[PDB]
Amino acid sequence: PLKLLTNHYERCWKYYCLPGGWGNFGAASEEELHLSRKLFWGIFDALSQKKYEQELFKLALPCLSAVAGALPPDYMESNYVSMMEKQSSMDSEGNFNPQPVDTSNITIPEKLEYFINKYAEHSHDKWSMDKLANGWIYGEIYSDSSKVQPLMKPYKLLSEKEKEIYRWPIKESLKTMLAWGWRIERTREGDSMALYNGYSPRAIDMSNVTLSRDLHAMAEMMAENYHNIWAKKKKMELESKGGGNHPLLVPYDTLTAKEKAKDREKAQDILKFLQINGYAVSRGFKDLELDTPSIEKRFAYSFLQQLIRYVDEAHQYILEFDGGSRGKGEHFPYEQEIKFFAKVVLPLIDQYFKNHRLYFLSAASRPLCSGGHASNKEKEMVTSLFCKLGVLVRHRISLFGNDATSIVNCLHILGQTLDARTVMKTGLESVKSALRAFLDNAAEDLEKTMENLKQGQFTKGVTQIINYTTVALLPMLSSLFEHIGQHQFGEDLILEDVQVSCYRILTSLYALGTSKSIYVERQRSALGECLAAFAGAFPVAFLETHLDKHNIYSIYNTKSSRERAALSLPTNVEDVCPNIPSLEKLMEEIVELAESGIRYTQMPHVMEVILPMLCSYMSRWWEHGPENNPERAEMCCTALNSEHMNTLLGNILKIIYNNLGIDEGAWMKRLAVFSQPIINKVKPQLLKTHFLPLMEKLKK
Amino acid sequence: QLTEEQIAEFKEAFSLFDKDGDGTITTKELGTVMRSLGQNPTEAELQDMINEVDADGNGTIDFPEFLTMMARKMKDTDSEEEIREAFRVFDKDGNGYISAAELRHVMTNLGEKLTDEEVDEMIREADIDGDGQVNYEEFVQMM
Ligand SMILES: [Ca+2]
Ligand SMILES: [Ca+2]
Ligand SMILES: [Ca+2]
Ligand SMILES: [Ca+2]
Repeated sequence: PLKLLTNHYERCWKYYCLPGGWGNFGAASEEELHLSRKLFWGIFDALSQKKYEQELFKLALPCLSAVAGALPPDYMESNYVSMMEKQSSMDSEGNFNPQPVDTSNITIPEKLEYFINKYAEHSHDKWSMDKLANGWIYGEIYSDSSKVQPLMKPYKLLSEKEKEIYRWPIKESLKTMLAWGWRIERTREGDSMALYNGYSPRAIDMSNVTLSRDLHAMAEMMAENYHNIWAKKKKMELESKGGGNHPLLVPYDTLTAKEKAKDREKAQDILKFLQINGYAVSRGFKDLELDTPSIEKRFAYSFLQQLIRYVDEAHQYILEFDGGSRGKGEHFPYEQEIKFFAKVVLPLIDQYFKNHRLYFLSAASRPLCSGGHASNKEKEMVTSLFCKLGVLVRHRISLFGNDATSIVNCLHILGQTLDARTVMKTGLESVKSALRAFLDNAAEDLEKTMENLKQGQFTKGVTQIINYTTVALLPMLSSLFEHIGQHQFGEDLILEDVQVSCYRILTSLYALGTSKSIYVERQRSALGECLAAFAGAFPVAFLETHLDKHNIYSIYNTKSSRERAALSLPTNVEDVCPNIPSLEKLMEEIVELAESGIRYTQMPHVMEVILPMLCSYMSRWWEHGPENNPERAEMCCTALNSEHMNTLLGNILKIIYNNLGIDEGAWMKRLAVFSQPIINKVKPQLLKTHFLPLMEKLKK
Repeated sequence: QLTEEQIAEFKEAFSLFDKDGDGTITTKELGTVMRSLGQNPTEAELQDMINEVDADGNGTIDFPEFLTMMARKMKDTDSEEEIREAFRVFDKDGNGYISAAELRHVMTNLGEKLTDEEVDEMIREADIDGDGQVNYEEFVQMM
């Protein structure tokens, strides 16, 4: 069943997630959605409190991921529940307990007696027509040989006990649905009609009557009840007989159409006769209220609290393991919980946030206008989970069974899924402070890595944590900057004291890019791409301050003079970002690299890093410069011209022509890969008449 | 004696011939692989093949029986040599780094019909280093 559920929920995911679903097939009836939610939660809890079996845990995780993907993250948890669920019917012993509903306590109201009598007359009439069609004729004595029956008299001349035989099924059929609560009323139409008021019986050819579609469902349930009743007293006959299992004892669902035919027919005939009398039947329950605005009932909400506190005791268990590391016994009952964590929680996070990338980013902003609204406090707790995962992965590489790569993967895609709604309008102060304590702690962690690498260059714990830093932390923060840049959330997400932390991280990365070692060689890509992010598409103007004093967003201008002089705020841009060279310096450096063209053997990291930088701040401001809007000039953070990209791109592809001669490059392919976005943003018909060398140098 | 990773490598190889996943390779199940590789084995030959390896005599090879014959073959370092050999024949460019440009030739070489733009999109995660060109280092991690 695990594999069956996985395959079904992977193949038919659109049927559940998309409001339209499959065009031909349709969409769920919300009952399938309730069943899927119950299955997901049951499997998740059972796996949580289940002992680790490798095969079972490797088959259960795909099922959970598929069910989570199929379930809409904005799913509506109905307060309405099901009618007396038949869980005990499919019990382990016997496989079928046919318990019916009890109707002894309930009593039928009096006004229904006219309906009861009329339907009894109708049943007697069809009875007579059937067997004077078979050939039975009224006689005074009951003889089987001559097929004559004294009971062939009209309903009025029938004896009282003869009327009761029709009445009994009628009143039980009414009481089973009255005790179920279904409201039966009768209109002013029937009331007017009731006021209006050998026999030849002529019953209504009721076959032409048809029911409403809800009425078909109601007839189905009441037929299932009738079959449960029959199976119940049949089963009692079976234990009285001590065997002889009836082939039709199988449940209603297992029954076939031919077997269901008579029971259904009884359902339709009784309901259609009720309609033809004009009695109005309806559902037994009043809809009380639907609490749509409530985030509590959100599936993503429930999933996130589950994930949130699971990571919570995971982190405090890791604290307990750190405290017991002073001891001798590392074996604990929590091995089950940590394998559960590393094998389910992280992969489930990854698959869920891959499948629902759009949901948590845009709360029905414009993609998928049908829905996809992610709640705002759901957004802030997504950010809180981001922070807490970042803190948990801090200094636990040995405890992780080489799954730290998976943790970094989940963490960076979650960073991509991060969105800034909460920070713009409303965000919990504790969550804000916690996650940006995460940011600054990453800052001084990278710092203490640089000082310990400068104190002792030899490369244990400090070495593995330096590898952790250069593998996770810098690519992580760079992907953070990437998604903020692509979403244009920078200039308003990174307003206050965050820009101080960003100058700190910036200076740290800058000393990293000026320093060289084997770890720096390993992190060449991370350094290049983060500094990239920085220096042609990045939110702040860290190079050009000369026009930043006029920027309204500018840090010093946003926070006046009082607190700036008071706090650890260095009172000058060059003071807060000292080791950073200016634009004049960092672009005369680019031009001198151009006419120089150093061999890759002497000064490699410069031409391996220096171009993508220019690629992700420089064109933040190629769109943002005056070349796009003559108004709002001198309000801009910096001034940067399409001719400036023309010069710098001429520079870069000329030094690429110089590049192709030095061992043909995996890293000049670094710059090429990161430059297709740059040159694609570049206005193409500049690229024509300037691309002439690149095709002969490229087919070389 | 065999490395646990080499056990896992023999796991996936064992399941490669065991499509139905029951842990037993029947003569016909083995025969499908041989015909897929172009060779036409007689039914009698296939029985002779499995019988030599089937110590139990059930007629279908189990994994413990599969390991014993694995040990009987001196495949001590041939696995990565084949992986290295795959890397060089895959790099028809001969640069020591396989480029997405040659990826369009090799997709036709195997016969796979996976679309090329997705192949480049997968090669952006296959290249965790990112080179835009797969080396032996990025080859082994992929394998
Ligand atoms: Ca098999
Ligand atoms: Ca065998
Ligand atoms: Ca090559
Ligand atoms: Ca690579």
